[PDB]
Amino acid sequence: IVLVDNKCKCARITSNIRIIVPLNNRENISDPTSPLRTRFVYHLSDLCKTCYTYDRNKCYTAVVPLVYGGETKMVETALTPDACYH
Amino acid sequence: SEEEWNTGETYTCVVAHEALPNRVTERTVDKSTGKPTLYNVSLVMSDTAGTCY
Amino acid sequence: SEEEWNTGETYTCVVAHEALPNRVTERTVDKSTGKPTLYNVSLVMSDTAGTCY
Repeated sequence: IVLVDNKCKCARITSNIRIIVPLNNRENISDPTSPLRTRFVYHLSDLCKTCYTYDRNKCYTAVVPLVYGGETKMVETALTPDACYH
Repeated sequence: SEEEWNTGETYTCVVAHEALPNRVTERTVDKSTGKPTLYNVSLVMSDTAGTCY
Repeated sequence: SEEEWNTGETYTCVVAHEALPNRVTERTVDKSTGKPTLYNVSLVMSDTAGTCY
């Protein structure tokens, strides 16, 4: 019965049409250092073939620099460590 | 029969053509496919969810 | 100063703790994400019904 259950945009169409549109998220998902894209588009045709949310099973990541005593070093950090693994 | 169409009964059409990559294509239709008059659209704003709420 | 944050600078805070699995984590916030005084949502739902529903 559930025609489409895209978790990228949380669009579920039971044939009901449910779409959650979280406001807090940066334009670019690759890094947080990007404008805040408030616009949201939900093309049903395209969706039935640039994500906004994050899947529960998906654990994104981005590389960031760190400097303590020596030289700047790049280390990976997960945007949702709870999903990855008080 | 009209009733049989009402239930859908997994009606499908198979078309075979040489031009097709596999020479087999299946299609199906149902009441939902044509034009659902109702639209129980529910756009949840969800100020803050981040993930699938 | 009251110029970078007012400009909209996206600041980020990183921290490394032993107990953390990845041993490193971070958060971030900019002027807008810092308690948005007002939203500007302009979502558009093109082709509300077609093919899919």
